[PDB]
Amino acid sequence: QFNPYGDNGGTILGIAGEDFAVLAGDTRNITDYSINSRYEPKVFDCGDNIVMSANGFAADGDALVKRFKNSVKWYHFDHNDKKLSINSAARNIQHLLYGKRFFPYYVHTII
Amino acid sequence: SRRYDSRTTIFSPEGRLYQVEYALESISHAGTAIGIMASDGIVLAAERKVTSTLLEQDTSTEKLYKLNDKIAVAVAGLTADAEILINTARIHAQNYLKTYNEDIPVEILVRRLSDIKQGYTQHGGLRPFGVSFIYAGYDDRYGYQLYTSNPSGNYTGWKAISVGANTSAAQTLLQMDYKDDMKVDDAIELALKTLSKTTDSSALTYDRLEFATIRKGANDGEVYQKIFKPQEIKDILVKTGIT
Amino acid sequence: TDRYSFSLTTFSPSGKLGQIDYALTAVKQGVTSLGIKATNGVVIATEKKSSSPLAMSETLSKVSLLTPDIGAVYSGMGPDYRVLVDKSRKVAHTSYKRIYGEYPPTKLLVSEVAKIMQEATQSGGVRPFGVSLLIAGHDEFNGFSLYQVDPSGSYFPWKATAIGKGSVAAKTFLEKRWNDELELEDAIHIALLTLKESVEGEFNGDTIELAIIGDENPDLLGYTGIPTDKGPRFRKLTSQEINDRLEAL
Amino acid sequence: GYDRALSIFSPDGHIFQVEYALEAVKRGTCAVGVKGKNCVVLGCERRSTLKLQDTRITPSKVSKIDSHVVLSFSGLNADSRILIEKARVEAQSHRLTLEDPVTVEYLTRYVAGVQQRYTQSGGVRPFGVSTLIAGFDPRDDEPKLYQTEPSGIYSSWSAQTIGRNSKTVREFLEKNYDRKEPPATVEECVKLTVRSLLEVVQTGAKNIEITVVKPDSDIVALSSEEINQYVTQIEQEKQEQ
Amino acid sequence: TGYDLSNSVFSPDGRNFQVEYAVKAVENGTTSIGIKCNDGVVFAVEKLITSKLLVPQKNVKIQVVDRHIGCVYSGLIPDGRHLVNRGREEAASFKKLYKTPIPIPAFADRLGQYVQAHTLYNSVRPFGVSTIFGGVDKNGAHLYMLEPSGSYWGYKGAATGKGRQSAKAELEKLVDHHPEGLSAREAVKQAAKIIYLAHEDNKEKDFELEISWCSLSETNGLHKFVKGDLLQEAIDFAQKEIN
Amino acid sequence: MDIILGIRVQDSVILASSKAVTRGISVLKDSDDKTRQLSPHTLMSFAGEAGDTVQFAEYIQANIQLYSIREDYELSPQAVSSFVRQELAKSIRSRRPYQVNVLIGGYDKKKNKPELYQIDYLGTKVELPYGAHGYSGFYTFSLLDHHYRPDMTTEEGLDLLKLCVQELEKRMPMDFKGVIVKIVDKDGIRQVDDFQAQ
Amino acid sequence: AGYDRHITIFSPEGRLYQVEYAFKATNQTNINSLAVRGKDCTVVISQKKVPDKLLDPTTVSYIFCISRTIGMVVNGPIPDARNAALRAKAEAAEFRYKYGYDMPCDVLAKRMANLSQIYTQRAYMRPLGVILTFVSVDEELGPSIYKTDPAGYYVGYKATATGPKQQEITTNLENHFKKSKIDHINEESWEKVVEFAITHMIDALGTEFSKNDLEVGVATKDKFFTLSAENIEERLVAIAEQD
Amino acid sequence: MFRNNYDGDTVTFSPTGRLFQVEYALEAIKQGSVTVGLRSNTHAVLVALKRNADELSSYQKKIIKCDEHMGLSLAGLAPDARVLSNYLRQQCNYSSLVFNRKLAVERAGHLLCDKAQKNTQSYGGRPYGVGLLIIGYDKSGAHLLEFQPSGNVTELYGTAIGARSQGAKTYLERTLDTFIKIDGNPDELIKAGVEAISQSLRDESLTVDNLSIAIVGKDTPFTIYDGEAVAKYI
Amino acid sequence: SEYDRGVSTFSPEGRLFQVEYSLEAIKLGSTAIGIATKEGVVLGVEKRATSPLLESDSIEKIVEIDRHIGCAMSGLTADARSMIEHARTAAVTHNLYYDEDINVESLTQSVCDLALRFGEGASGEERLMSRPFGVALLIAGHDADDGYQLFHAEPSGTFYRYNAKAIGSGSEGAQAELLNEWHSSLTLKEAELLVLKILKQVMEEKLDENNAQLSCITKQDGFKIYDNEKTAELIKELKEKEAAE
Repeated sequence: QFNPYGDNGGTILGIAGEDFAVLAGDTRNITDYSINSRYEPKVFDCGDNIVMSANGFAADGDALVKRFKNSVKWYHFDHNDKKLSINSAARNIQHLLYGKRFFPYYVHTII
Repeated sequence: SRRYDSRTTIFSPEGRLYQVEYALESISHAGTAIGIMASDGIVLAAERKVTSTLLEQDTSTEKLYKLNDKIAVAVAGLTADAEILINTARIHAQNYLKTYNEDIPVEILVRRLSDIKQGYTQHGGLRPFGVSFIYAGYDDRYGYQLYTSNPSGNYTGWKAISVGANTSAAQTLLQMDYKDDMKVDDAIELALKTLSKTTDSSALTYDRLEFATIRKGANDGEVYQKIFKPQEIKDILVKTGIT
Repeated sequence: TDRYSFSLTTFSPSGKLGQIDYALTAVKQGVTSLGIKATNGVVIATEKKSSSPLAMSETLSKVSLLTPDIGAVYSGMGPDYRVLVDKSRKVAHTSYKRIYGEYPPTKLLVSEVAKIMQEATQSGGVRPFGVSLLIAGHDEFNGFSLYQVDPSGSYFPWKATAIGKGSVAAKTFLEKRWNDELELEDAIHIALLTLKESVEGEFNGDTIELAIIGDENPDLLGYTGIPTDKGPRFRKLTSQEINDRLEAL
Repeated sequence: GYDRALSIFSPDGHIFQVEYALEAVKRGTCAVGVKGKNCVVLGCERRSTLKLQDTRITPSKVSKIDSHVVLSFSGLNADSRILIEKARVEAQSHRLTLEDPVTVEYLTRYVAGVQQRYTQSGGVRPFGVSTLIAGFDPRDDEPKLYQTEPSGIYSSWSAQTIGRNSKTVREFLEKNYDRKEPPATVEECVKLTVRSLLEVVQTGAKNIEITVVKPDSDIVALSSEEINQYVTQIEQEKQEQ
Repeated sequence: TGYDLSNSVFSPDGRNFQVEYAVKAVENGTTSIGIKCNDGVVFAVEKLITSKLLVPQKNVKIQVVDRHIGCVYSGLIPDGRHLVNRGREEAASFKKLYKTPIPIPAFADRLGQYVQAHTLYNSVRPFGVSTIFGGVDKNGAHLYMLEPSGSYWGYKGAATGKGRQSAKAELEKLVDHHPEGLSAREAVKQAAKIIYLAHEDNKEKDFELEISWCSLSETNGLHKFVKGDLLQEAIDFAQKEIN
Repeated sequence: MDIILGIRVQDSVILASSKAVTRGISVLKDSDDKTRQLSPHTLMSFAGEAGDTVQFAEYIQANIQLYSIREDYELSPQAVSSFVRQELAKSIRSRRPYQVNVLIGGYDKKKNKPELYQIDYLGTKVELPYGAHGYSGFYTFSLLDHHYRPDMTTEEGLDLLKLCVQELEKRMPMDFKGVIVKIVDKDGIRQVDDFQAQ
Repeated sequence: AGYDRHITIFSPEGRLYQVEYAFKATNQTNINSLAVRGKDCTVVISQKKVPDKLLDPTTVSYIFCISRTIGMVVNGPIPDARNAALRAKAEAAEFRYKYGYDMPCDVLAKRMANLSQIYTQRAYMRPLGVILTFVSVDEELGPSIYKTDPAGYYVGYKATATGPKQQEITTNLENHFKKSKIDHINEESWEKVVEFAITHMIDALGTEFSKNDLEVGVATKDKFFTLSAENIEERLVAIAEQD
Repeated sequence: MFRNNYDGDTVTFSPTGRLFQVEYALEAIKQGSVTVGLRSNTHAVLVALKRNADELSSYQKKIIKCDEHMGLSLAGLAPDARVLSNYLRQQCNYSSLVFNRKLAVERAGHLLCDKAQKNTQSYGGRPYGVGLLIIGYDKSGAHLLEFQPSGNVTELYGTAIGARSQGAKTYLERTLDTFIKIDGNPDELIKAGVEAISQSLRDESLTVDNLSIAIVGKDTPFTIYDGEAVAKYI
Repeated sequence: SEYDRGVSTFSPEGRLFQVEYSLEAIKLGSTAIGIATKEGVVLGVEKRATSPLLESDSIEKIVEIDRHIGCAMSGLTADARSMIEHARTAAVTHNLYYDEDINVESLTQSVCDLALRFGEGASGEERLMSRPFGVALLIAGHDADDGYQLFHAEPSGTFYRYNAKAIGSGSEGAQAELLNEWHSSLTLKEAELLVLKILKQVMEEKLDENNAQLSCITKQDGFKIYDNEKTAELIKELKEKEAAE
């Protein structure tokens, strides 16, 4: 029986300050009881002043983010390099995620 | 020169659909067929057109057909176009029976067919049916009913109608003698008493006919549908005005 | 020329589809062929013409077996007939034998074939078949039968008739010497004397292809043990059986 | 010439094929819709010219689409039967997906939607029908009356007519129908519909069909006598002056 | 004539003019030549510098297929690239199935069959180019030249384009005074020569020469582009003889 | 399951149908009408799976109504139930079948006779003098086998039906929150809002 | 005013000229071919004209090997014939696969005369302008020869001819067969039959041939082979004296 | 007398071997405004002359981005360009996500040629009516191309297309030796482009409202200078 | 004479006449006028009814696309209903995906990428609809990035932004007048009397609040279609200033 999912540990955190915001996340990456790398980032700038991190199953994470960033790219292409309002961003991420409602991305994402 | 009759998909400056009109013109080239309503039955009479000395005609038929066990039709126009319809007309008729577990009402069947003929008049790459039909049947909704339909896709209910060749004549004669209550054996009378007058042949020979009727009463609480045999004809034909 | 005879989809002002009649012309041109219904049989025949004697005519049939109780012939465009045939022998299984465990009656095969003939018409983008066939056979409940099928898709039943170049008269000859009684041997006769005038070539055993529907051949099966499976009624006469009946005129 | 296809514009920006379709609506018999302020009345004429036919199941030109909406037309008869069917089904599908029964505009819109769909791609021919849709929306009391053309456009009217000699009947209506004050009685609203056809009917009430529709899915056809009871009362004041 | 409008239509003498006109467009493009040495072949095309604003060494007209087939054409340039991409799939799927890199002779049909096809349907335009190609397989080297009707064969060396005859007579020659396979190296040299001599039809329009070759000994089975030093030599080794 | 009763008398059909609606632990409603009128003289009660139940009912209702304006004639009880059994019949062999059982009781103005058809989700149809779906039968069928007579008055049927309910209450584990009754006849449908107002 | 433009329209006399014109194209080949059958072999003859010192003749034939028993010769353009050669070449493969045995000459010709009929009635493409001649040694008829054309025709030949010279090569044979009163050439081995054709052809054309002006293939007891380049010179020698 | 029964469809060869429908297409490129492009060994430049309707309407742009390292200017039918530039944006994105390598400019030519290709070989349609000058900066430094509706993409050093474009191309053909060497300095490579474009004005002169510019190179991701920002060149 | 019968046929001088005729279809519509002001944007149209029995509001010549975008069309009405429909769906969808309002030009954009779908034959993709739409659009809206904008959509597939523009039978004289009136510091009430004035001028019939419809859009209240009483007095208040000077 082929099981398409895996858990690469990790933890991320996001606090919203009065006029700034942070998003942290350790660098360790694991598989069962072993180590795969002591430094493998899980927090990226996606452009338009927006940080994002998807934590859970390594691969689904990388996928979502890549898929999100390629999306910011096209939002500019179609609306005159207009800036992506972070609220407009989350609404968009919803659709990305719900896109796979019946073969879900095994991750907890945070922008 | 330049005319607006090149196809069905084209309105002439005056909103005419020539291609359809020409099909309606193909009918006047068919053997005369008649249908007469009666207080107790319906009569279908036709006059085989095609002819030759060696042409089998005592077995097979060409103008009268059974669609339902309670509905019959007279054909007139393109032979092949007639079968294509007649068949689907039969399938539809059976689906109604298979769904409602009741027999299909006449007008419904005539309407379904007229609705297909309608369609071949509005879509490109299609040629309208070069057929005309006289439907004679009975249902518990409106007793006996006589209907007619042409290539244009319109249909209507007559008390006595004729289609085919010399419709003007046949139509005229009827318009005259038809007594509104007229019994069946008087319609079968009037059938020939009209077909005769509008023929050509030195004499009206039996082998050149097709009769069928629909009767019912208290007896068989239902309808009996008969398609006369070469025999009965050659006979009832003499009983009238032929040696 | 009209401006209406170049479209299957077009009605002339009177009401005549055009392309059909010109198709029906290629037929009224083809080599003469006839069919006679007897009382205990039916005969279908058509002539043969050689491009050159360097060609083997005994590898190209003209009288074909559709079902072991039905055969058919033609007059018009050669090539059409060849495949119109194989499509007929199939629509005979897929449409009847495979649903009712038995072969089809004459009437319905002729109509299943006119059905394929119909398609060629109703539809621009294709041309109708330039052939007209005489199909002859017999089925239990209907006795023997004779039918004609034209590109127009229509089809009729005769007692006797001919189609082709020399038909006007051949169809005149027959008209005279036909009556409800002719036994099969008589028909086979009356046929040759009509396939006679309708030729400019010769009258041997090869240039004549004739077959007939008659009695069952308990020999032509290949097996024996099952009572009801008795045999095929269709018999295509051989080059020999012929010229013998030619000597006795 | 440029009037050969639906997909070609003439130099001046026309599309004649669609225009010619309309020339056929004029061929058909006359229909006329007249609304009051508590009702709507449709009227027609019967092609009573060549009869020795039945009578029982004779078309009334007016058809119900739902319990609260009726439709009347003019033009290619056979063409009309399909629009009437298609609109009937849609009327029932709307109830199935929204509980609420259709609105008179939603129906008109759906119809004209179809009529326009048949002037899009080639290898299709525009319906030769023009129609009048009248009725009352669900739980509403404002009378409504719309008209649709073969081209695909729809419009609402206080009163309107289509078909042969619709120019005449229209003139009449125009100088009689008061925009500021519509017929306040079903009886007078009828009277007005009748007297208008009585300029193209060629005498007799044997050539006039009248159907009345009020609120609450309450619709009702008219009989031959009732209809004559007006031909009567209007043939009086006619020479009365 | 009404027989030169459609692409499928046969003229009364069984002539398909649309394909013929196709050729007229081919014998007007630049000049392309193909040399078949002993083991491997040599290709060369005439590139035309219209203006001084044309980065040189760029805008290549010779394409490799897989990694062992040379390929050059003349006529409609876009039609060119096209016919080749197909060849590139046709190639690839073949190696993915049989493992062994595609047989130069096999390859040609694939292309013919394809060009073939664009002469069958009236909804498409025949290929507007003549193509020359070849490479080294298991049976050594081969050199073909396909054309607008899909017709083609094997050659000792050939060429198409506005100036092809001179290319031919000065080509047949090399055959006569060498009946036994030319020379790997030498081919290139004599190649750059055969172009100049043929360019005298574009004389007033300074040009740039492009040569590629494929050989079991110099290339090592693979098709490579003749750039660098041997590229110069071959030019002068031709510029000298041009005097 | 829900309660679905029906009985044909002298000249009319009567339909009983429990009022409660339950989602798991609670009872979201105790006044639900499991009925749905297909036409002036045809009525159809239903009971089955949560969602499937009324999606289907309405669907059927829509088809009948469509047919009725189109033909301007009213489809008969016999033909109406025939159509239903057709659909459900096709349903059972489809990606996902409706799990709905029904009762159709109309008045055939043509024969002037009341008729009651009982159909289950499999497409099994049968004409009966009285019927019920699910477990509803075991508690009643014997009482009706005992007292039912075809000559019964509408007035007598109700009295009978009352007994069956009283029994359903005394021995059935579920509390169906009462029933709603309805009568079909030559004059159409009306609701006996007095078996509830009692 | 364009009957002859469309492959689907009948002239008032049921002609379909597009199919007719198709033929003239089967002649602009300018190659003649005759095929005669031995007693356990079959041989086809055809001239090999190569008008260019550049084309390497190895790739210049009009006879291909459909299957390991059947061979084919074509009287038409190398592009079109190369097509047909392929389809048939594949019908073979599939037939075997679907039926357990090697496909007969007589059949393959019918799949083609049929294929080029549907090809021609549905109008899905223009008819190929070539004539196909199928030869082989069947295991139920050995010396077998069938020939199909563009109009979807075919038949058996005791030995036939095709080219710009029908009658000559033909009549010449009709008088040689008019004597032997049999329907085949008598001889124990192919070698000798081959010699018979060349022999009996030069007679009709009036010209000598070398080891490059001709081209022949033959069929044995299941093993079709093309005659070698040099080997064709052989029998040419042997029959240059036994005159 | 004097017809041309060979120009009705893109799918018909005239007796000499010409595709007239395609030819007519180019003719529509000539009817459009002018645009210029030129590049050195560190940058590429697009200079375009936007056109307009009334003194009330806006000037229709003609520079289009495609990636951080690529873009083009157009002449002719605006819509066609949209479709093309768009197909291009797609091709670059694929080559970016999948392989993670910036699409080389030459490749973008092949791609725009093979797409323009299809429209000259089939029935029913028409050829793109628009020319483009593409610029970019891959691993081979600067790059400039010139595509025509016939599918002919040629790589130049400079050029112009549009009505009167002629004069500007001439100029560029002389100043060549000069600019091909303007490395490290963008401000001068543009002043060059602007000079060359003025060689094509006849009506007016370039104002801040109708001038558009764009650059890309070594350390300059494709950016577009519009209006009030191109003032230092007017 | 011969090249104007195919929507995919270039004339010898690179022209597509069928498209041009398309436009010529609009001139037949009645006039529509749009004037943009730093205060908001105004849209006005001549109704022009054949009869007094028509119901005015039956003629939707000005409609809402969304709370912040409205428009007026001119040309074939059936063809309009289809664009208006697409436009509305375009707006609403974008809202759904982004939780924000679609930029006026990005909307206008999608409207043109629709007309761009004409042509029948099959050379690759597929865009089912034979010819060009016969109508133009005046799209008045407002968004946080570029403020009050006004656009002109043509079936050609292109569009320009305007300060003021007029379309329809009268766009000839109307556009001239507007060229000599419009100025950046126009108040909203000022533009209303101007749109109203130019119609009356190059219109025809006595300008009554029945044959003339007027609307406007603002940041504050979005798209609102002036009711009859307002427009009515705006007309009186207008026709008055004509007495003196």
